[PDB]
Amino acid sequence: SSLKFPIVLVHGLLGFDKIGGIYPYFYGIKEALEKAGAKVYIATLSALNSNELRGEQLLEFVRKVQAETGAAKVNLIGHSQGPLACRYVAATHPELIASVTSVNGVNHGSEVADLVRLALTPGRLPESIANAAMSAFGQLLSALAGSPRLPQSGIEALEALTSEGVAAFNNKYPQGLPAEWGGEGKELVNGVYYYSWSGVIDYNPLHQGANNLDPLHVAMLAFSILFTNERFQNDGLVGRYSSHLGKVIGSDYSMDHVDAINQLAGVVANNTDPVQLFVEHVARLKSKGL
Repeated sequence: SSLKFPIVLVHGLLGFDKIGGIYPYFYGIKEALEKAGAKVYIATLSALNSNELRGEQLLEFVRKVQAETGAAKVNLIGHSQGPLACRYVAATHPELIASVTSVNGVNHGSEVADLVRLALTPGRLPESIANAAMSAFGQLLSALAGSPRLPQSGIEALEALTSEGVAAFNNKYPQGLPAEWGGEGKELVNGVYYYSWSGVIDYNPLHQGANNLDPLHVAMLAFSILFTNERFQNDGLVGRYSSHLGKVIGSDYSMDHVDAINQLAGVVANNTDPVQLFVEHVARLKSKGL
């Protein structure tokens, strides 16, 4: 092992243990992290909206890793909703956490989640816009499940991504958060290292098509248009500045939301190598004494 502490991967995307139905969440990432000389464990969590409850499940898994390895701490690496569970464990039990790495994390909420909830009230939004948010969401759910899913079967899980919901969490566990919109947070807080990286897409509907992409990436293109604040800087589910946590290694990579975890099945829709970012991060953690 090149690292002093093991790595625990934390998934968190609308309650899916695996993408497409069979494909592992962090596709080809565990094998790559191990190839860099690191011990990797995949956290098993339940589809909950409470990051405190999901965090407790993560806390249990971490203590099981420590029992098997004999290590004092672990390096937390989470995706999307994942980092929120990581931030909880680091806040309540910093003595067990060496570092918290956020990958396209929903650290300040999702503008997509704020839009879809408004489509439940007939009249709150223009009918065309409301149907567009529900249609794209249904396309996302179907791709993630690998089978036809109605958007109403994923609304509850999407509620956990709202700006109001995350803001309540942030006010209770603000460790590592930026002091200003677009800025960075402290790299080292209470003996815990905080890192983050994310991506944005360069998609113009008037010049770029979407007939050669998997429906999983197509949904990202549709939602990126429906962004209100970070309209020209998001990965399809979370804006660039919304994903900042601790030291921002880079939040403007060429990745959509599912590109960050090498989906679908290694077939990314953009230019940035997702796996290499994880590999290079191993060297970063190693040089920090982690």
